[PDB]
Amino acid sequence: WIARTFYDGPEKNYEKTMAILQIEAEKAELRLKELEVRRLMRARGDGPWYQYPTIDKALIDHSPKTTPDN
Amino acid sequence: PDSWDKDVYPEPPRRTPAPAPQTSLPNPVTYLTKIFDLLVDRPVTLAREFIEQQHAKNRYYYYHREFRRVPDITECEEKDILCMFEAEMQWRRDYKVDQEIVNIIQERLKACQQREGESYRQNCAKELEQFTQVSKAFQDRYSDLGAHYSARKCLAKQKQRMLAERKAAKEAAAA
Ligand SMILES: CCCCCCCCCCCCCCCCC[C@@H](O)O[C@H](CO[C@H](O)CCCCCCCCCCCCCCC)COP(=O)(O)OCC[N+](C)(C)C
Repeated sequence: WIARTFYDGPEKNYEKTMAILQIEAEKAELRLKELEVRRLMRARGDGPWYQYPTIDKALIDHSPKTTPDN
Repeated sequence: PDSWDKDVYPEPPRRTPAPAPQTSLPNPVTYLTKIFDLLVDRPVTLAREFIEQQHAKNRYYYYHREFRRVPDITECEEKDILCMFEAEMQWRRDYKVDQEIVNIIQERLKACQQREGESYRQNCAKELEQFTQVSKAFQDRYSDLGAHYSARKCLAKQKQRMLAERKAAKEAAAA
C-alpha cells in the first residue's frame, strides 16, 4: 500500500538519472570546448571574438593634395 | 519445510535414538512434555488453523523482479556516461548478490558447527572448505576498493592481478 500510494517504480528514477547524466556530461564537454575556443580566438584573433578596432579606411581622402607626391 | 529450498540449505537426515527405559520409574520429562503439549501446542495449533483459513480466503501473489543483462564497464567508451551508468548499476547489483552468497555459505558453516556438537572439527571440513573457497574469491574481487568503490576500480584491480599472473606464468615458462 505504501509503495502504491507514495512512491513509483525503479524505471522512473533510473531513466531520469540517465537523462540528468546525459545533460550534465554535454554541459561539461561544452564548457571544455568553449574554453579551448576562447584560447584559440584570443591567440590568433581570426574569430568573431576579441576583435579590436582598427582605423576605418573610409576616413582617408583620395584626392589630389596640392603636391603630386602626396 | 517447503518455505525454503533444501538444496541451498542442506541438513543431515536427523537420526534420533529410541527411548530405552531400563527402569520402571516414571521420568518426569515425558509427563511434563505431554502436559505441555496439551496446554500449549493445541491452542496454538488451533489459532494457526484459524489464521490460515482466513489467509486462504484472501489469496494474492507477489513476484521476484527479473533484471536484464547489460554491457559491463569493459564494453564502455572512456567518456560515455550512459553505458557507464548501466554498467555501474549492474556491478553494484552483482556485488550485493555476491555478499548474499557469502552470507549463505556462512550460515551453512554456523549450522554445521552447532549441529555436529563435540565432533564439529572433523564433521565440518566440507563447510570450512566451501567457505574458504568462497572467501578467497570474494576477497580477490572486492578486498581493497575502500569507500568510493566502483566498477572501474574493480576492473583496474583485476587487470593488475592478471598482469601479475601473466608475468608469473611467463617467468615459470622461461625458467
Ligand atoms: C497501519 C497503516 C498506516 C501506516 C502508517 C502510514 C502513515 C504515513 C504518515 C507518514 C507519511 C510520510 C510522507 C508520505 C508522503 C510523501 C509526500 C508525497 O509523496 O505524498 C503525497 C501524499 O501525501 C498526502 O497527500 C499528505 C500526507 C500528510 C500526512 C499528515 C498526517 C498528519 C495529519 C494530522 C492532522 C490531524 C488533524 C488536526 C488536529 C488538530 C503523494 O505523493 P505523490 O507526489 O503522488 O508521489 C508520486 C508517486 N505516486 C504518484 C505513485 C504517488
